[PDB]
Amino acid sequence: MVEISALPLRDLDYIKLATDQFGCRFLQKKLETPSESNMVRDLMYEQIKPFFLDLILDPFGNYLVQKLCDYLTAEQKTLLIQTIYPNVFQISINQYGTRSLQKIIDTVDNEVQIDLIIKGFSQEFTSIEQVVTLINDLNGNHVIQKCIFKFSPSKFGFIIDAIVEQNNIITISTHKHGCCVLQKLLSVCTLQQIFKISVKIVQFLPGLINDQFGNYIIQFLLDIKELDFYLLAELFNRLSNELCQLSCLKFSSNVVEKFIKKLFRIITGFIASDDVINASMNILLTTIDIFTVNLNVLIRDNFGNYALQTLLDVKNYSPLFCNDFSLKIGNLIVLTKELLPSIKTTSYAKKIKLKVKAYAEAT
RNA sequence: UGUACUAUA
Repeated sequence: MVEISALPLRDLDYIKLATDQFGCRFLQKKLETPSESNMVRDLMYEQIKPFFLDLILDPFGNYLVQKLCDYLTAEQKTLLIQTIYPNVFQISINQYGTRSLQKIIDTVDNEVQIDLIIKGFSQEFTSIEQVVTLINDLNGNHVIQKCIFKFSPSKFGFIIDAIVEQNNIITISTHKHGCCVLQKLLSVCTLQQIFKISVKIVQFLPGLINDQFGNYIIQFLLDIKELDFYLLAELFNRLSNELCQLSCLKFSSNVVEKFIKKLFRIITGFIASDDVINASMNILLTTIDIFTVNLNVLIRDNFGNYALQTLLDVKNYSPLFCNDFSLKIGNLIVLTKELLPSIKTTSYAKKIKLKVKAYAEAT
C-alpha cells in the first residue's frame, strides 16, 4: 500500500482496492482531502462504472460508495443510479447493500434520481410481495424508512399499494419492524393516504386490536384528529359488544384506555365538530354502562382494572348530556368503593380508594 | 399490578 502511494493516480486498481478492507479505508481517507479529491474520484468513477452493483453489495466496497456519495457530481451520481435502480430489492435486502442505498437516498440531488429509485421500486422491477418483504426485513425496513423521510409523499405509491393489497396489513402491522415502518409512513402521509390505509386497518381491526404490535397502530390512529368523524364510529360499531373482553387482554387494554381518554379530551375540550362531540358523548355513556355492568370482573381483572381506573379518573373529566353523566358515573363509583375490601390484598386496592375519594371532593 | 424501537469494516 505504501508503494501504491508512490504510484501516480492514473495507474491504480480501484476495484481491487475497494474490495479490500485496508485498500478501501485507504481510498476513503483520500476523498477526505481537498488536495487529491477531484482527481481521485474522476479516475475512481471511470474505473467503476460497470461495477456499481458489485461495489454496493461488496462487504468492503459499500463503504466506498457511501463515502463517494458525499463527493459525487449530480451528473455522476445520476449515472450510478441509472445503473442500479432495477436492483433496489436485492440491494436493500442485502447485509452490505442496504447501507449503500440509504446513503444514496439521503444524498439525492434532484427529482430524476428520486424518480429512478422510485421507478426501481415499482412493479415494473419490484413486486408487491417483495415490497412487503422489504418492509419487514432487518435490512430492508431501514431503506423504506429513508424513502419515507427523504421523499415527498407523492412518491409513496409503491409502499401504499403493498399495504392496502389484500391482508398484508396483518403481515406488516403484526411484525416487529413493519409496525415501526407503518407509523413512520403515517407520520408524514397526506390526509388521503392516511384515510386509504385507515380503511384497511378498520377492515382487519379484530386482528390488529390485540396484537403485541398491531395495538400500537390503532392507538396511533386515535391521535390523528382528522379521523374523528370516521374512526370513532367504526371502532365502537365493531368492538362495543366485547369491550369487557377487550379491556382484560394485555394489549387491547391499552387501546381501550387510549380510547376512553380520547372521548374525555374531546368532550372536555368543547367546554371539534358538534356531531363528533355529540357522538363521543353517546359512546362514552355507552362505555360507562358496560363497565358498570362488568364491575365485579374488571376491578378483579389483572388488566381490566387499569381500564377501569382510567374511566374513573376525575383528573380526566374534572370540567364535568352532562346530567346523565353524573348518574352513570355516580352509580359506577358509588358501588365501586363498595368493593374495595373485596380486593384488600391487591396492589391497586388503595389506588382506587384515592380515586373515589377524589370524586367525592370534586362533587 | 400491564406491551414493541432494529442492521455491514
